[PDB]
Amino acid sequence: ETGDQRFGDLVFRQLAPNVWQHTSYLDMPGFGAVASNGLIVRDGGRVLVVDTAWTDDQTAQILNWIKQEINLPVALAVVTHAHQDKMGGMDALHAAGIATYANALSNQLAPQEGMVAAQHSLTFAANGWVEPATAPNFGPLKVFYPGPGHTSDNITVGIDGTDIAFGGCLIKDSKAKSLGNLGDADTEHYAASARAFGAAFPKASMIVMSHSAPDSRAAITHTARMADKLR
Ligand SMILES: NCc1ccc2sc([B-](O)(O)O)cc2c1
Ligand SMILES: [Ca+2]
Ligand SMILES: [Ca+2]
Ligand SMILES: [Zn+2]
Ligand SMILES: [Zn+2]
Repeated sequence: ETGDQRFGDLVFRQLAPNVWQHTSYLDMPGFGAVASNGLIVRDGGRVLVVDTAWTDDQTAQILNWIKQEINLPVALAVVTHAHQDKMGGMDALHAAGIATYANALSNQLAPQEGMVAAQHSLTFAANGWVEPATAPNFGPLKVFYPGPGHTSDNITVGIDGTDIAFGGCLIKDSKAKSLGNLGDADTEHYAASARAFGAAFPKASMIVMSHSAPDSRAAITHTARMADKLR
C-alpha cells in the first residue's frame, strides 16, 4: 500500500508523526504468510518498541530500519505476551542492548511457551494499570493488563498524546469472523477483557492490533461481541 516502506522482510507504515507500525510475516502451514504487527514510537531523542517480530532476524531488521530512518537509540521494548509473534525476537533485542519488559506472567510462562524471557517484569494493580515503579521511564507508553483473553498474560499499550492504542492479539478487526488462535485463550473472561481494554483507553480512535490493519473502536466492540458467544 501507498506510503508503506519495506526493509528486508519487514513493512513499515507511519500512523502518526511519531508512531509507526512494523509488520513481519511467518509461513504458517495450511494458512500461508501470517502478518503480525507491532509499534515503533519516537519519544523525543529515543525510540520505544512494542512487540518483536516473529524471528530474531526479522527483529534485527526492525532495529536497522529504525537506525536508517529515525536514527535515534532504542531505549526499551515492551512485549505483549509470551507467543512467537510478540516475543520470537527477544534474543535480537538483547543482542542489540535494548532493555526488555513484559508482564511478570509472560516471563514466567516464557520457558513453557518456547520464548526467551524479558529482562524486566511488569506487574499490575487489580484495576489493570501497571504498577509504575515496574515501568520506569516509559515516556508516553501507558501499559494496561485487561484480564485474560487471547492468553492469560496478554497486555495492551496506549500511546499518550496520540489517538492510538494497541490491543495486540486480544483485539481482532471489526469484520473478523473469528477470534483467531484460541489455543491458550480464556474463553470465559475474554469478552470482559476486550471491554476493559476499551474502557482503559476511552478516547483512543485508532486501534492497532496484531493481525489486521489499524481499525476504529469498532474492533473493540466487535471483538467483545464475538467473545460473548464463547461463554
Ligand atoms: N510457528 C508457530 C506459530 C504460528 C502462528 C501463530 S499465531 C500466534 B498468536 O497470535 O496466538 O500469538 C503464535 C503463533 C505461532
Ligand atoms: Ca531466539
Ligand atoms: Ca501454549
Ligand atoms: Zn498469542
Ligand atoms: Zn498473534
